[PDB]
Amino acid sequence: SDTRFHSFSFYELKNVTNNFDERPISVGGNKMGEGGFGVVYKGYVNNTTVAVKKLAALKQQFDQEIKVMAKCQHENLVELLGFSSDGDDLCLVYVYMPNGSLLDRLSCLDGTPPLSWHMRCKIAQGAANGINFLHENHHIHRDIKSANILLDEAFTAKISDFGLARASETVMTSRIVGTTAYMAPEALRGEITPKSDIYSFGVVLLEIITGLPAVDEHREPQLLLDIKEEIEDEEKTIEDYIDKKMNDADSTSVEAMYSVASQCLHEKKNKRPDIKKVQQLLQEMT
Ligand SMILES: Cc1cc(-n2ccc(C(=O)Nc3cc4cn(CCC(C)(C)O)nc4cc3C(C)(C)O)n2)ccn1
Repeated sequence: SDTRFHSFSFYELKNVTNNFDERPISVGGNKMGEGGFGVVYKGYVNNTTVAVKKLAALKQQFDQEIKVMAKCQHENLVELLGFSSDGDDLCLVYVYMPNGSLLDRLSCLDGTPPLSWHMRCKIAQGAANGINFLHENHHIHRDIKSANILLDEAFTAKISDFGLARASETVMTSRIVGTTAYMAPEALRGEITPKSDIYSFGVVLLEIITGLPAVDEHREPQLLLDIKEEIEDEEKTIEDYIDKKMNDADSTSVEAMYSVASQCLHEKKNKRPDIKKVQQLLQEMT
């Protein structure tokens, strides 16, 4: 049923994932990808396709995701269905995302067609609506990135992986977490603020425009957020960076998304727009 969280037995989860088959799902196995603290497997429970995150050799990431995802339910957030604690290895069960991650769709992994500019604008809007819900409910995601934006059967953006998420009732931490290529200057120093999630969203918007990953060792610049400087110093234009795997992009809406991305990427946290302004600006763009 869709009305309750289901506690599953480890043996049911080991069975529906073909004994946690680590061969890619594209080869006949069950591995869909891997988060920070586990591997995500495709499963079949109640005739339904599900996603199973096996936190193998943790606990803190199990009880966090259960706590955060019991409070946060929105159409632009990934839905948790249940969990497993009995047998050896902790497991988290989710509603399966038929189109995988934004990262995989932007890189056309496994033969998928490139996302149109139209689809890209709707995904940006959906992802911002999910972030707004989290911020309205005093949650800081701390790992906003294209791998953590999932796509359902209608390409509706769903923020996922709330293992590093933080509450509130500004703050500093000794244990710095996140993805360096997406992290704000203050988040790298240890500050905990929702303004850091806005910075990270700015990198995601650049990935949507360009189709380029946030970091690439064989690229100049290595870090995607550095293209903001090349465009500001008139060495390059946004036009030079627009993903060539699209046929429907128009300069005006691309420049309007770039302006939002540029504002999000301000080095001074207080000069960045809040999520409500990001939503407003992405709505005016279409
Ligand atoms: C880490 C984490 C994940 C999650 N969560 C929750 C749901 C899902 C989910 O369903 N995820 C994926 C589905 C995929 C489908 N496909 C097939 C695509 C096709 C046929 C078009 O090629 N590929 C995929 C890849 C992924 C991955 C694993 C990458 O997100 N993940 C939650 C909490 N934390």
